[PDB]
Amino acid sequence: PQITLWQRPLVTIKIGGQLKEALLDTGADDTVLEEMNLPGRWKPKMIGGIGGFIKVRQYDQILIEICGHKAIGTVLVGPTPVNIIGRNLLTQIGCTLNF
Amino acid sequence: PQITLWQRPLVTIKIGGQLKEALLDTGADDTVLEEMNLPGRWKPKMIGGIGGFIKVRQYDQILIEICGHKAIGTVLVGPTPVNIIGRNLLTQIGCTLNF
Ligand SMILES: CC(C)CN(C[C@@H](O)[C@H](Cc1cc(F)cc(F)c1)NC(=O)O[C@H]1[C@H]2CO[C@H]3OC[C@@H]1[C@H]3C2)S(=O)(=O)c1ccc2nc(NC(C)C)oc2c1
Repeated sequence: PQITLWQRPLVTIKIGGQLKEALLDTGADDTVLEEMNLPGRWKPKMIGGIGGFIKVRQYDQILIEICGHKAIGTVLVGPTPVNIIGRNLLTQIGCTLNF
Repeated sequence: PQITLWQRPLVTIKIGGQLKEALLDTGADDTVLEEMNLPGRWKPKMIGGIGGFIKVRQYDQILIEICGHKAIGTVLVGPTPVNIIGRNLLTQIGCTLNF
């Protein structure tokens, strides 16, 4: 699809057998999801944003369906206020900005 | 232009007579710039993001040139780690996501 930006660019994702909404976020390098149950091993990480830093769990080679498109990559899980799809996954679904 | 997302979507802006780089950020509702000298009245505001909240100065009807396109709107100035162009200005320059 083409998505205009009059409203937040929210999409449906499926990850770890669960359905969620997430924000298509060109300002995010990495993908950050709110606390959820994901299987397997993970590595501690801290990431920074507008108000300071959070500790996240890093999960690698995680399958995610983003608006009907499949991608595999790194997902960070932790206290983000909103689920964020970052450029690591936006590049895999062929997402571009146009003006 | 069309912009792919293999690198951060940085653009040149001109604001308050000054040249800066800023991130085209679909995950940002509002436009947040690092401390800079802007003329005129402003209103205190606090905004939230991944790591907590910052206090910003809100400036209204501010002219900004974003990659050659002119827009007028609200700009928040404060301790953001990076200059962010949010949807309030992305809608004015006709910016869309496509996949
Ligand atoms: C500051 C930006 C450069 C990076 N951020 C992405 C930005 O799009 C971020 C996404 C976001 C986070 C959040 F907690 C709540 C939201 F509603 C929206 N937006 C953001 O700070 O915007 C703030 C401000 C903008 O106006 C309004 O719209 C949303 C609120 C609010 C104030 S980030 O902090 O969430 C972020 C996300 C993914 C990242 N991956 C990394 N990876 C490496 C570099 C560590 O860093 C990340 C940093």
